[PDB]
Amino acid sequence: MQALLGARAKES
Amino acid sequence: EEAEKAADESERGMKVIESRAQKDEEKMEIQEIQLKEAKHIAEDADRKYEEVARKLV
Amino acid sequence: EEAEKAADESERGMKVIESRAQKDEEKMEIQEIQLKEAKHIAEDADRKYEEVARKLV
Amino acid sequence: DDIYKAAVEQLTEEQKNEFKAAFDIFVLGAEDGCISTKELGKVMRMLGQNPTPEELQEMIDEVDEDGSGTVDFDEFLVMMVRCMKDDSKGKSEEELSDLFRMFDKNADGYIDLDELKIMLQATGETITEDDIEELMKDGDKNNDGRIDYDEFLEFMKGVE
Repeated sequence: MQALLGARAKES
Repeated sequence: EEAEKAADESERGMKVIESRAQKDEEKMEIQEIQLKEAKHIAEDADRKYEEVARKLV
Repeated sequence: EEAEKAADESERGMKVIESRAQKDEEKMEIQEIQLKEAKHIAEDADRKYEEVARKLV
Repeated sequence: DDIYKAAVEQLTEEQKNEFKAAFDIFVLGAEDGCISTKELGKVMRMLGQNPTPEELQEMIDEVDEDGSGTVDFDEFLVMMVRCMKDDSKGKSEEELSDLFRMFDKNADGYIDLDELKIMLQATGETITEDDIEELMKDGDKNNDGRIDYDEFLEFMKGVE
């Protein structure tokens, strides 16, 4: 979740 | 003239491909929806199999 | 440039939708093969149903 | 699924609105807009993982609160609170025996509905004979009318 959402790293 | 023929071939191509892409997209979705159903028939086919096989057991 | 660009842009259009046709073609083949198998599984499961239904009898 | 919906309750619901937006995203690749088996495959490649039509369909079953044959949004919350290995203490022969000593208050070997009602009433939390008896059944897979210890394990399996 973190590396995928980048600046928006939110879910897990 | 050749660029326009190319415009027509790349555009016709795009349209032939859009038509093909659409045929393949529909076949994709048709086969995908029908796959889910074929899978559900397999689940049901296995399910009815199990109900009768279980009765057999 | 406009004709060639029409060809180039329509060709890019085509590349994307051809790639899409290819993705959709591969996916429909995959889904079709999987459908055939899910259906063959269902048919096999229906055959097994019948094998077990007659053997149930 | 009351464990996942309790997590829903016990956690904040703004994460649930977040999963609502994520489910709006889960219309992408969704010919249904929802998370079905195939749609769980595509939502998980949208989520990062990829369970199997058995794993996807079983998560469906594992999120089938209603039995909707899909992972609905609520079922997707269940999913997000459902796809790991965490329920701890693995209470078993040793630990559920430590427990069964009181579950089976009798010092015998059976949580009857009275043992279970007593243990529950001892929990301090609110107790119903719906609770006591549903937990009896979770026990009573052997259906002794009284939770045996094997029934106790079919009842409190992993539960902590």
